[PDB]
Amino acid sequence: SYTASRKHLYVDKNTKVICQGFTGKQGTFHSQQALEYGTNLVGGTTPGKGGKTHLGLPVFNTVKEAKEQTGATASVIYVPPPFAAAAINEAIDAEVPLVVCITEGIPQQDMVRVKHRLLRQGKTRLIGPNCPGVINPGECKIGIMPGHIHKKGRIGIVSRSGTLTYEAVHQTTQVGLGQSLCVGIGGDPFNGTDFTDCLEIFLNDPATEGIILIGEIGGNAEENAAEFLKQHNSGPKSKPVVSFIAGLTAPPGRRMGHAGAIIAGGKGGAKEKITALQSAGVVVSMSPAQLGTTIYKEFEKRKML
Amino acid sequence: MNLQEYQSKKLMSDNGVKVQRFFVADTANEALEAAKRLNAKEIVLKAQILAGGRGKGVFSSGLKGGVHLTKDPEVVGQLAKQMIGYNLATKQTPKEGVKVNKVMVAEALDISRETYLAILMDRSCNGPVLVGSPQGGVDIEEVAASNPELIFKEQIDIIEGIKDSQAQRMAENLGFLGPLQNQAADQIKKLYNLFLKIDATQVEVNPFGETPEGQVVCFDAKINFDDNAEFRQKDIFAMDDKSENEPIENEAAKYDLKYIGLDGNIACFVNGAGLAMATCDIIFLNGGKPANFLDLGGGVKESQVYQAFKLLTADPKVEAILVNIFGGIVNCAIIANGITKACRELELKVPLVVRLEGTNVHEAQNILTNSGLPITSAVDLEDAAKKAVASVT
Ligand SMILES: Nc1nc2c(ncn2[C@@H]2O[C@H](COP(=O)(O)OP(=O)(O)O)[C@@H](O)[C@H]2O)c(=O)[nH]1
Ligand SMILES: [K+]
Repeated sequence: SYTASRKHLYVDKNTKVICQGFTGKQGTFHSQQALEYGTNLVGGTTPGKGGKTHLGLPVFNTVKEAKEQTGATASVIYVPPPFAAAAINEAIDAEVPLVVCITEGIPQQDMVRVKHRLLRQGKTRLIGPNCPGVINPGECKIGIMPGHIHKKGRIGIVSRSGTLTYEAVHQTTQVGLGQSLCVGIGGDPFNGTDFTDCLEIFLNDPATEGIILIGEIGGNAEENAAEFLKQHNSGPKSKPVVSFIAGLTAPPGRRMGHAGAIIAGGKGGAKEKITALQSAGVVVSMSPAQLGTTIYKEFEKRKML
Repeated sequence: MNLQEYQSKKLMSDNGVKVQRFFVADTANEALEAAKRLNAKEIVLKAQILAGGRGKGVFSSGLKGGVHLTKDPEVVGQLAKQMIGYNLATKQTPKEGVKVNKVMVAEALDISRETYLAILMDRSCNGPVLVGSPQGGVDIEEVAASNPELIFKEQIDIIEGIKDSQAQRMAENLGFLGPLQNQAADQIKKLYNLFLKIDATQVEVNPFGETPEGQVVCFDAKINFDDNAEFRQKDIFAMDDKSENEPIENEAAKYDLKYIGLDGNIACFVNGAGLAMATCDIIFLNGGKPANFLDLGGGVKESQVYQAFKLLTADPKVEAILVNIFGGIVNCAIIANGITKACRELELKVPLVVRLEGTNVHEAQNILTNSGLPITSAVDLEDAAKKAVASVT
């Protein structure tokens, strides 16, 4: 069902993308640049401008139309918080294979309702909300990340922080390792894609030889992930996995910039996350600055260099 | 977001939840008069701070305990005078806990049975959940550890809402026998609905009790509000006084800066949440003492930068600043300007360490290199980390 939609997380040069909230300050800004990177932005949306043009592109009234008229297999959302929720269901209704919500600030309850709708279908796969987006170095870029720092390669990256991903991307290009696919799952407690949805893809993607997982305090996404790795990434043909969890020093009960980054009622701490992942043979970097070299060593230890 | 107890209580009351009669007051005499207006068998004095475990804390005035039972209103006033103005240190506050400026004077009731009941968006069932335990009065984490089977959960379908089936079943599980059993049920349905109405991430009642008179009562409550919901809970957020906040942070929020003051010497502002946490981390690992955590939210602007530099310095506990920013959207250059442009207008006298990377690297390194300012440049986050430390030895 919904797990069937993981397939849609792997955007590529073939991915045709539309923008919801297209003529907005953000939609417009990240669209001018989504172009300059080489993303196939085929149009966008806004109520009451169907037929018009923005950035030399078409502006439809409904996600429904826009898709049936451009054949977009993906949609991105920059809309303000009080409307990001609606924007997602609208993409879900129009059955857009891929939906990436960037918007930070959607009421959690709204996200719970979206997750409800979402899980009982397999046409749409959601990334976010409150995330940087997704990128396939060289072929496609949906989101707000600095595309130029990326370089097609081998490391597969999935993370809850954007800045922390960039750090990671920077580190694996310095070491000349490059990235296969980068998915920023978000900073919120309730989103459409977790660590396992991506670990699932990485593990079965021949292009990805290694994986970098970046987590932080809050929830148990890191834990379920460590479980999964033990079950599916153990063996001979197991792919190396390096990670770094953020917040080993955060004070309890405090929301750390991310609605989801908070240790509450004893749950969410970073150390468990590191102890668990290690049990699943994940090599954990104790320094966010050593992500690059660490995984470089792992590929080294297996003459995968 | 969190409101005081008397605020939470009124809200729960306004929404059909059985709480105890009470009056709020901010002086020892108001407290006394308040005990009088109540006029009951026993009164209850409770300092109003966002923390928990108050009833086991200790005031700076020497008074021990945040919750006091007394049948004599004159005692209410005597105790109040020890709460009003002082610092309460519960097992959940800092070392000097929090300063109390208001107290609740409510009517005590007798508690036959104590039970823990709570509602929250569960990050496992990705939906609302009921969490009950027939063993109340105690901290939940504990009960869990000590006796897991004593805990009961029930996933509520966010679209169907709670169902008698669930409510009653929980009531049974909590211990409410026969007649009472259905009262607890109704109340639980009340909490769920109130919970949803007010966009709460959690509503915790402890104890959710039973009196000898046969009344089901929420004797205490702790509601956490989803901040992302301020835009549609305007009235509920108006009550958030922002009084218990660390002096500083309030300022930052004025420029929309995610500030979180720790107890250290090496201040540090970073853009992006994870890097913010990451920097505190890498500082602590190298014998550092993160003075805080700051997040320039999405994009920056010389305004923010300077502003961010003003809050951080106004703090006399800082002996260095560690700027760690990753030029993605907004190139490093615009960031460099805000930095240098601030060093000058701020005449800062704390050793500053800066670590930039990403869009516009090389250029911004000259903007700094040029300024001639005492700005220490780091090669990465490790670099910035270690150096930022020595700079306070
Ligand atoms: N007898 C009686 N005890 C009460 C009443 N209200 C609160 N308490 C007790 O006061 C204690 C401390 O207050 P508490 O609820 O723990 O607030 P906290 O210490 O901040 O978590 C609790 O364990 C209650 O059992 C009341 O109305 N009657
Ligand atoms: K309590």
